[PDB]
Amino acid sequence: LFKSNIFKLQIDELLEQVKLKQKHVLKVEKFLHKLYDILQEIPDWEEKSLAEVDSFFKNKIVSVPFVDPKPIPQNTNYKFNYKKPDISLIGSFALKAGIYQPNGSSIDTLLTMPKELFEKKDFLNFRCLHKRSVYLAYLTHHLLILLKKDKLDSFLQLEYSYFDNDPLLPILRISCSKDYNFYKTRFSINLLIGFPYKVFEPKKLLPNRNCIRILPATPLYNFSVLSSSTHENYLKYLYKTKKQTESFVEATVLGRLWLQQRGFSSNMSHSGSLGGFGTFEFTILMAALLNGGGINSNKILLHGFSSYQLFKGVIKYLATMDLCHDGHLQFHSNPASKYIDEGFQTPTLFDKSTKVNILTKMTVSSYQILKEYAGETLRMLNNVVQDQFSNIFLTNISRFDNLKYDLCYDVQLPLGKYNNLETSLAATFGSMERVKFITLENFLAHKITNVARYALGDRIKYIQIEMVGQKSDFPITKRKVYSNTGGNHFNFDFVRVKLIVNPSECDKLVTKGPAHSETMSTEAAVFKNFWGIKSSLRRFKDGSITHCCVWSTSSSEPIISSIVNFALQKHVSKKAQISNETIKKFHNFLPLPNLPSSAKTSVLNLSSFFNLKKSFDDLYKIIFQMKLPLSVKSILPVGSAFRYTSLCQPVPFAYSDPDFFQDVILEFETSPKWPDEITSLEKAKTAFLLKIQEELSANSSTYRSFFSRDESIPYNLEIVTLNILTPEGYGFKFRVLTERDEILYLRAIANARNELKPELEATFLKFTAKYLASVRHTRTLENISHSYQFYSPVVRLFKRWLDTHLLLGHITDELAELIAIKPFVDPAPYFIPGSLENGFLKVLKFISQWNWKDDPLILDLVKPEERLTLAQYKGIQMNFTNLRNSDPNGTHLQFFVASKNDPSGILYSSGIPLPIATRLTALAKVAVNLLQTHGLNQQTINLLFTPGLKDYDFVVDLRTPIGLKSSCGILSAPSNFPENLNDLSEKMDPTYQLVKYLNLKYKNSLILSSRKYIGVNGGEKGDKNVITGLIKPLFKGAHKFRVNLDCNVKPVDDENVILNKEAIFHEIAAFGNDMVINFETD
Amino acid sequence: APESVADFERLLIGNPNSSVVWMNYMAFQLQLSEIEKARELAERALKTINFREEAEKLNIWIAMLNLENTFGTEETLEEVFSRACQYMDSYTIHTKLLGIYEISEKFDKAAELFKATAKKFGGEKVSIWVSWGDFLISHNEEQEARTILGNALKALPKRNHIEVVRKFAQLEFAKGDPERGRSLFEGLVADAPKRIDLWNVYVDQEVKAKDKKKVEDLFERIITKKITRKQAKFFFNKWLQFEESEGDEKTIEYVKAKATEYVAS
RNA sequence: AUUAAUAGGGACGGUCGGGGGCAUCAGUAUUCAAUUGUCAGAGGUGAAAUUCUUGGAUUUAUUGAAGACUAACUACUGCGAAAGCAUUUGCCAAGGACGUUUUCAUUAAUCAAGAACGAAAGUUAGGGGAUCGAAGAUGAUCAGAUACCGUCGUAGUCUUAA
Repeated sequence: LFKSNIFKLQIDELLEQVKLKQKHVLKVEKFLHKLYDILQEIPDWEEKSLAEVDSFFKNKIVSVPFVDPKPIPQNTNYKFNYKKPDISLIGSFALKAGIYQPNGSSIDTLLTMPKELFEKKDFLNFRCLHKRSVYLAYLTHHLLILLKKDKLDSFLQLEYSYFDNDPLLPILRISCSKDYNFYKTRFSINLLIGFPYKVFEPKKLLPNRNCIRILPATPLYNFSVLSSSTHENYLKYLYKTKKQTESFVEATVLGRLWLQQRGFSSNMSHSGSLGGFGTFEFTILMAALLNGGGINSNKILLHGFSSYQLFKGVIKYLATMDLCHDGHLQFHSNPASKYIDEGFQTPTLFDKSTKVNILTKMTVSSYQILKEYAGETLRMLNNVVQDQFSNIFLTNISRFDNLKYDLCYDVQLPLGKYNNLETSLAATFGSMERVKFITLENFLAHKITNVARYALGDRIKYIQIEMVGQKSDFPITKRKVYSNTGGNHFNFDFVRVKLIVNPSECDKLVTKGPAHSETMSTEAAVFKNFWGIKSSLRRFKDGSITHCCVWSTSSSEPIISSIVNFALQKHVSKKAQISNETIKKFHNFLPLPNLPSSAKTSVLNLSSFFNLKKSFDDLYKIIFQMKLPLSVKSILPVGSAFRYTSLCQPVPFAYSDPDFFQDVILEFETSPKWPDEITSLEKAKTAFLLKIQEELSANSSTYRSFFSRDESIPYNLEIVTLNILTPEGYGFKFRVLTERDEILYLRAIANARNELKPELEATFLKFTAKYLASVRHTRTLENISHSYQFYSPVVRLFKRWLDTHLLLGHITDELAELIAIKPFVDPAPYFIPGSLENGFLKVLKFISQWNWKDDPLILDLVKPEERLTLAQYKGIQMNFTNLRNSDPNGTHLQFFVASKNDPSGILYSSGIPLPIATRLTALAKVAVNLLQTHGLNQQTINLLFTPGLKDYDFVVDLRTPIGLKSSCGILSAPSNFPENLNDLSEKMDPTYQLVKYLNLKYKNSLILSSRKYIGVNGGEKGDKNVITGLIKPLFKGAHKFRVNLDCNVKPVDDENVILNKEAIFHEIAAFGNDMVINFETD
Repeated sequence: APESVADFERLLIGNPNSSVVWMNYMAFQLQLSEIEKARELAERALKTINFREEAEKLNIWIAMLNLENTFGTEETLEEVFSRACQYMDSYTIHTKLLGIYEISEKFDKAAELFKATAKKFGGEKVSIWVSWGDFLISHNEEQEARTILGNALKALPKRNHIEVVRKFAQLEFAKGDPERGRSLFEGLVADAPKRIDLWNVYVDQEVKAKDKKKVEDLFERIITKKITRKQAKFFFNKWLQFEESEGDEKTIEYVKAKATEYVAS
């Protein structure tokens, strides 16, 4: 009851957001009274032939919008005239479904044609359609004479158009430009002309029957023929269906809200776009759902139900009851709906009384694409925790082609004129091919979608071939939509191929096919022709035999990036060039790992990372069964290489990368004899690792040994990290753990006073995220990436886009990886993340509108259908509202990143300064705004890795002694270590510890941020960096006489002290005197 | 009809013992793709209905199971099963489940539902054995029903032997092997030729297979058995009834001469 | 406010029972099937007969499937309204005895009428079969119904001995 009532308050208020006033409909219907009066004086002329029609209109202003093919005098026997038609109302304003929209809409003022003006043979040879193209220009010829005489044409204009973006019915449009003034309502009047109800035979105008006899089945040509008669009877159904349901219009408004979010409307989809089923068909489906819906005409939706029940059930019927390849929908307007379990390889919504397909407007490419969003939106009505009203319609899903899809390429279609298509394309395009798909915009639209269907197949989730630059408008003094754009004579500039790829098959090299035999089978005939020399005989691993094709792997593009150029080369256009230059340079921003087949390694190739997990498992294999005084029970690494969170891919013998040694947290048996002192705690566990080193030194000469202290724990200086590098070249930093670590931390908090309790708590969080909650996040890090491996391709590069802009020095990699993993578990309203370009652009838009004060981060570590419950996630909401009492603007608690394991929100994002977080969002605001304004290009694509380092009182440019890019395992290498292992650190990043002391001493007056990965972020040499630093706001004013100001300040008077920048610039300069190259002082 | 969230709930104040409203409400709740309000409805109608109404209470467990048959889970339909096995009878919900699994297109679990109910209600009840008999011969497993029918003679006492072995015969005469169904009638009439309760149910079913060669042969030999006058004249009335339906009035003519001469003594 | 029947209901808490409903797990004993070693008998009887038996009857051992019950411990032992009641353990509800300066103050005693639990039992052949009527043959019903709505009619309903 809370899933409906909280939705109903989100439905009733949202319908009030788009509340159309009665003032806007007043002058719009009163202008129709000036339209109905002026049309009532439109007289009928005399009947004339086809030849006399072109004689009267060639010297007149009005011209006939004749569709292809135009009429010819050698085949024209009948006559043509104009008549006084019966105008009526249809659509949204006839069912009271209209609402306020800023972009505007069309008011479907229907004009029914006279029945006596059409012959019995009107349905064939385009006879009645030749009457409608002549009478619509004739009615525009009479009304423009009438509207000029009423002097309204100063702000009113007339032009040509088409109904529902279908070119088979010429129509005129009336609007208002900037008593009868409807320019304040912004409603356009579509002067639609329809034929009389079954004036031709509806049984002869079914889908399987043809009306171009010169036959093959014309499902789309009969769709424009038969549905021209159903404008009155089907509207009479939804007129009475509005009276039987209290929330028919309210749920169709939310149906109009949900369908407009993903690009679905009454625009046609066979012409190379997405659509064909929108507000018109959903209100028709709501009439079929409120009049039955079962397989034996049982009920699917209720009549007395509200908007919360009718909106969710219809789209779930659009998701769970198939209509494309498995079944079909039935309807009857003249008696229940009963779903037919046989499909026709397309969308087919059967009108049994009217014999026309109500789902004929959508093609096979646009039918299944809405169903993947339908099951996504119906699952949002099934969730019992999250609010899903804003996730449906108030979040625009149709903004960018790189957002809702995985990849979109610009394949220019320089096809030229229609008669030159014998040499332009490989296809034979004649009159019989142009019988049902007569418009040339539709003919290559499904052909290239089918040619890509053998190319990709199951490598994507859908197919969308988009016609970019194609409009629907024309002048009434012109013939149709003609253009000289793109060097061609088509109804588009070019075409773009868009698809959402599934990562488990999008980069497969072995293009699978059917089995071989003694004779070439019919299933093997098509695949052999489609590949040719690319098709060869290749056997399986278990002994099976089939015809298959091997592809080429690359580190900049997937396997389908060649096949989108391959399958478009053969059967689409020999001169068309398809290329995806956005995701090509995006993969070049990642680190190129020094391994074999590095340029031949796709983004899905994670074999190099798991091969480093083999050596550490071989390293732990000598550790686990070894006898010590204390036996081992836990041998696990919490490093970034085993969690796929390292910015550098794990290459052997790589000493220069900061993520070289994958961190290890190990545990011994339960022991009360551990000492209860902090210095004695790490003194004892290092002794058990000393004998474990003495077991590794005795009979394990393949692996090396060295010791180092980990100073990442504040106030703990007794800890020791065991560094063991194996014979292959992979090293691990081994640290022990027991039950005394959190014992010494919590006893340090309660015993200490109210003064020093905070810093020993944050240093306890340093012992929590590294020892207590280290393996807990490391278990779910490798686990849930098995549902979307593109998170491991993105979050390694999203930090690489963050490390280039001087952000790595203040935030940990876990909170950076959980930021890019928010569009994986909660990808709404977009699709599943499946590429590095899709993953980075999802993080670019989500971190832009990430207001850290009002909404915190609670991302479920759950695989595809382990998450926190409704009572548990509301407890995570309790951490936000109580912390915002003393930290309301995000100055003391900004990034609340929480999950099921750590609902405190401040695990990896506590102790960080707020001002770097303000630029972390500002670099997410300006980078995403540049994509929609200036477009997406490689000038802007590498610009996100280009920081200007402005707003800086300090900017230090430096250069190190040894360039260490090749030493870190980055192929622009690492083969062996030295004889003594102490000399291996001479090729490390010297600015890592040089900036580590920078934030250490001068924390109270300087804000030190720098790069920790200098090998990839140095350019060519792999040793260059830059540090941006800002002064504090409290030390920007004069501070009085005190001892503990902790600021490197000078004398300004006998009473005040101020931080003089002269010694402040030299203090970081005299430390890094060997690295002293340049320093900017303002 | 009741088609709103407020509509069917108001009828519960007027009709507390009516689970038929919640039987349409669970069809009205789960039709909107949210069966959690439909699983709430079968839970609510259990605590709203009167406990003296057993026709709606056992059907309430049959409603939540049949909803679980298409739209449920693996252990959720079984946790509702053992809840009905404590609040109500065991095998009567399982014989409901055997008919439900007959519609659920799960023949493997229905084979398991026939065997797991055979441990509980196979030894004492002769009812579900013929329910396994009709389900086997409809799937054309005629010897499989004949295999456990001998186990069904080893299942219960001597009173259920004349009851169950008759029940396998008319189940086979309908949809199975009627020659072994008549051999069961040949067995039940050779077991007791003085009990006409097996031969008459044979003579009703043999004249339901419309074989005048088979029926009048069992009619002529039954009059020469241990039968009294009422089983002589009225069994002739079944003979004149069978000879009427066939199409030869010669056998209808001498059937009154065969019975009246036998009474002449 | 006359007392709180060493009347009674009701309430707490410590107990206990082979109590009953459901469930849990454990135990020997039995039958049938798959199958090896081997047979002049095996079973039964006062002596026999009968029964199966180089169709291996019969003994041993193993596995599967199915049905029953808690011997010795174990009894003049408790419990259940009575009938009845025994492995380990639970769920739900019932109960002997217990103590309250706990609560009510007769709410209390026997029961016609009238209703609830419930110990044993359905076999052989003779006649009658008027009535009824399972077995089955049947037209409707609900989505589906071998049930509720209508019919013929078998065994039986009446009696005869074991």
